[PDB]
Amino acid sequence: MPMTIKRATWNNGPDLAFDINNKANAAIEKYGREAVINAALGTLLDDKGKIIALPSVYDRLDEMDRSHIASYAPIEGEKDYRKIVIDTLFGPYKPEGYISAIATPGGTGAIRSAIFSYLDEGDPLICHDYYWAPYRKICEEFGRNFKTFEFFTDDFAFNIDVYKEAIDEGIRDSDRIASLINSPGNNPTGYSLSDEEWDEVITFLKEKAEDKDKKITLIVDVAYLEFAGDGDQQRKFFEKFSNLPRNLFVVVAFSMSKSHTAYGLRSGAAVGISSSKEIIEEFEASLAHSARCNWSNGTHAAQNILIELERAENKKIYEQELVDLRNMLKSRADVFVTAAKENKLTMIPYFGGFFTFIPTDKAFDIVKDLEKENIFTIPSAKGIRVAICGVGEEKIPKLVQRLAFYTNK
Amino acid sequence: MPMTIKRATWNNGPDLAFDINNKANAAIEKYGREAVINAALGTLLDDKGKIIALPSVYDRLDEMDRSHIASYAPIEGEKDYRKIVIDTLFGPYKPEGYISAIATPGGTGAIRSAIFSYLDEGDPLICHDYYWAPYRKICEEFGRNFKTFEFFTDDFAFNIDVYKEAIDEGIRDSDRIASLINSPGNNPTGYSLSDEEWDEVITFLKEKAEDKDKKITLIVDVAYLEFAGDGDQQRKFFEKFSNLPRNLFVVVAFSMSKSHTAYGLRSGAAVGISSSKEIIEEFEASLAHSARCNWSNGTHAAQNILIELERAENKKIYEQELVDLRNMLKSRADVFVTAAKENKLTMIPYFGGFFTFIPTDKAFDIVKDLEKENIFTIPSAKGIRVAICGVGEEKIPKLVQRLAFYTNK
Ligand SMILES: Cc1ncc(COP(=O)(O)O)c(C=O)c1O
Ligand SMILES: Cc1ncc(COP(=O)(O)O)c(C=O)c1O
Repeated sequence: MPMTIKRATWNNGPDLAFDINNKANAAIEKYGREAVINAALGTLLDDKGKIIALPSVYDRLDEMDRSHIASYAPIEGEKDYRKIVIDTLFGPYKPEGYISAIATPGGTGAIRSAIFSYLDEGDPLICHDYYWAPYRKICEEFGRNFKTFEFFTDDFAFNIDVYKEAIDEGIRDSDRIASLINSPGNNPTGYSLSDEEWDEVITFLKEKAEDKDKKITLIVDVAYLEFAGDGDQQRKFFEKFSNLPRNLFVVVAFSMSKSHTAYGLRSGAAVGISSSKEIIEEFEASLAHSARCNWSNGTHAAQNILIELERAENKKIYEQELVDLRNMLKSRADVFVTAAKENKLTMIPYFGGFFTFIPTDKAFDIVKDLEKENIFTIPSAKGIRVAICGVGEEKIPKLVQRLAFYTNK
Repeated sequence: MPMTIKRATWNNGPDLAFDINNKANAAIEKYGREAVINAALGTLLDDKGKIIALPSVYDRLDEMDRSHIASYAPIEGEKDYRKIVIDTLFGPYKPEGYISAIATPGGTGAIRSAIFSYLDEGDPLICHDYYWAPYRKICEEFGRNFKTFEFFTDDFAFNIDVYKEAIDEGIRDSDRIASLINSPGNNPTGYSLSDEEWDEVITFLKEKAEDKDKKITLIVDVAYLEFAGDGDQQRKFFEKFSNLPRNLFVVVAFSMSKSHTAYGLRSGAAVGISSSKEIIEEFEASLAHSARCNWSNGTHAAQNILIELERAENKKIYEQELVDLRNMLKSRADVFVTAAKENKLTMIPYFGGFFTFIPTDKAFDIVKDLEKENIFTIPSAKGIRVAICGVGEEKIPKLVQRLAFYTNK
């Protein structure tokens, strides 16, 4: 006779990714660093396995007034933090409309809030075939309806055809639906929708919004934004959210976790776009309440970091440290993609993000075999996720070789 | 037609504390520090009106390795953080049975989680007449039923009689209920239930728990624990939670916000107490699923701060600093109570907390006059809340005299 309510009763299951990383660390503890290829979890590590913490982020925290760490942030976050999020996130491609950013605990807080506020119980969140688990978990936490569509065509492009069928089905069922896209730099695939795949996406939603009884919410998860190109090309798609119908709402989920190596500081934002002023003020009012009821207010130090980072002398230093980081990951991926070509290993085309993905049918058998050799990766029904963000350049050719051996027999 | 759902739409007006607080700052701007008595918000300020950030707390953050700040915290919180929460919170008074702690974004995190997991939709949260507003807000967010009972008797002791009839009413309309008690150091009143008053409560809920069709959850908000006695006497009541029937669960909402002057770091915990091992594991599973969906994980630096504060050499310094902070606060309450007596001002007996409370029915009218004299406090239907944590000893007499005059004329 459970004490918890049904919606809050969870029949466990082991934390798989938690288990794998435990094994990886144990292996490092037994065999030593260079013997292990630790590619489980999604955190940027230097070639020596140490977690990267950008000096141009943490030098600010060291320098910061005690009071800017101690005091409460406002419910919605610092007035300047809100403004800098919008400036930073969209760069030179801010969409035309009413835009507001409210602070959240990382990107997670933003995603949760969208799903809570813009979907009712029966209503569906339509998501891609390969996805970050918490999306489903959030739906299930709040009794919203998680629903997947096949991500890729046979050629590994956006399966826009099947995307349409799944949206059509959503609108056939509910007068309110939501569509979640995790791009650019999709976890787990590494895929990014092309600027022209985004065109096809937003043109179709505008079509479906014609029926003004329908309300549609697009949730874009951009956590990996700064890791999907030179910082400009991957922001270009934002312009396509300009002047959308009133019943087509966009919520971007911003996070400092990845872009600022500030995972443990839990600082992101939900950013809403609307061609209506009352819709956005309603966005603000709804999430202000949720913030007050769930976390109260964000990590103040982190918001102030982002503010101090927008200062000219600091902005410059951060820009280079980012470019350097951005590059380290990219050439790691370029070794990977080049090796995969040599070793005839089929992989979802890499466009950005912390991971490369190998589609397979024996995903759990293959990790089993690899773990015997001290190579650690994450399996799933779809295939193997490889945390390229954790493995230095030299260990990658071995990784791809042993990966292809087990995947192709 | 709103974009947000019925539950997420908030036709809600002005933020009252916010506004009062802006007014105070604008006044300080116009007339200057000494001319103004800013007794609005619950933050420990020194005699100069500036926030208090305990060196023993923030030195640890200063000396901490970046990796401990930057990296993700485990869902539940660091293994040692969870343990050290339980030890620190209960002191020598740890109740018997199974106990688990789960990191939350401040105390707010712990409270909402309890309300989500242990009340369903029709279900009542029975809370005292004078309450911190977000309790009601959370119920409304999640569709739980907020329900009040008259806190005090005419002599200003816990209204055990009315409390009983309120709980009786819950257990008559629903198979599942919850009691919320913010003690010791109740915001707004400053009241603490005595040990025998707690006895009267647990003994009564034990009687209700005899009906094994009914499930009851006691939520205790102990944010101001360290500011409600000499450290020891105020914790004694925790022993009353030992060996409670399977169907009487207890969630204690712990916070570093006040005790560690760490509000903007957002770090608390939800600590559960049960005689059943599976009730606890069920609790662990539920709050971990909630954490994953709502905030992903806690502010890692803050958890490590608590761990590092546990080192004997790092502990001595912190206690001696907490004693002063606690003693600076109490002697402010002494000056208040001494003045209130001599100015003939009826006030709810103060036992601990950040606020002293003047009961009155003209509270909104009184604070109009008071603001004209640069005296800022928070009005409610019940009276005036004086944030004694904000104002310095030497100003209290004036604040009390002028408070008495408008309350008594
Ligand atoms: C797609 C995606 N969104 C969000 C997050 C996490 O965001 P945050 O740490 O800011 O809560 C991650 C997890 O690493 C992710 O892969
Ligand atoms: C009764 C009570 N509980 C909880 C809190 C806040 O806890 P936290 O800031 O850690 O979320 C406060 C608000 O200041 C409070 O007065």
